Amino acid sequence: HWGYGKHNGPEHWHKDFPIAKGERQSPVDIDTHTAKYDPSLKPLSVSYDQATSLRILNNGHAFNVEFDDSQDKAVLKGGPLDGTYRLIQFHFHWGSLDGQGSEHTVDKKKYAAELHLVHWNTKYGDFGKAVQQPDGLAVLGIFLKVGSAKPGLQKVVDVLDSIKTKGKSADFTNFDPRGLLPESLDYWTYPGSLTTPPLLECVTWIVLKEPISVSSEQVLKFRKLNFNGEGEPEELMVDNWRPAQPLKNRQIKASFK
Ligand SMILES: O=C(O)Sc1ccc(O)cc1O
Ligand SMILES: Oc1ccc(S)c(O)c1
Ligand SMILES: [Zn+2]
Repeated sequence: HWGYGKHNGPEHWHKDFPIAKGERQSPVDIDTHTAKYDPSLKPLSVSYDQATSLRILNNGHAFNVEFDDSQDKAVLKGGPLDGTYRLIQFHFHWGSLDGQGSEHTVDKKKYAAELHLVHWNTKYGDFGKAVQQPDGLAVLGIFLKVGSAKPGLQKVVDVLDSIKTKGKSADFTNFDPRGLLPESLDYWTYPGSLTTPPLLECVTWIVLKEPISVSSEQVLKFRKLNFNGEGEPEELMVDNWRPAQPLKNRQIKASFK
């Protein structure tokens, strides 16, 4: 099946997922000089005070932190969105080296990693229905650069030891995702897709302008995870990012001038 190596990586995905060559694929490079400032855009509203985290999982292509999404506890509203989007999970993409790892780029600049906070439009009742709709998902993308440590990230990095291989999970309660946000919520937004198979074109991307800083030791622990299951040859979980895709007939909009 699919992954990120030479024989099953992104340049091969289109044979099983033909939408990979679709018209609204992600990620993309954000050219900051051709993005359109849009005064019509509202500030984002992040209400994460009642988030209920459940579990952290190694799924063979990243680690996911999963939330209880049976009620409007942790929601995203405003910005370019219509309606209420519930948080269901977050994950990261990262590199083998600090000079690469993000999926979106900014004027061709790569960051060391990218955080994806995945939300689905409550109007469609569950996540499974939402991914079949052009306005079904809203994904907050946040860049990570290497510098000072991020206190709110350390609880995540401390548990990675326990989910090193594919299929492992651990209880992960009382984690507050507010500690992963930058100070400013200025953003770029464009319509796009999941960046992993099945690559569905159901995502409103909201990419924050301001990165968060993490220390080298924090992202080093990310790179110790494994793509393989226990009892298999070890393949380190690194470079789980898809390269930038042709923007084609879209305009990236900015919430700031
Ligand atoms: O995060 C996931 O992807 S796992 C999950 C599945 C369904 C659900 O309603 C809530 C979840 O957190
Ligand atoms: O549900 C999702 C899985 C992976 C990725 S990159 C998403 O953006 C959503
Ligand atoms: Zn992602």
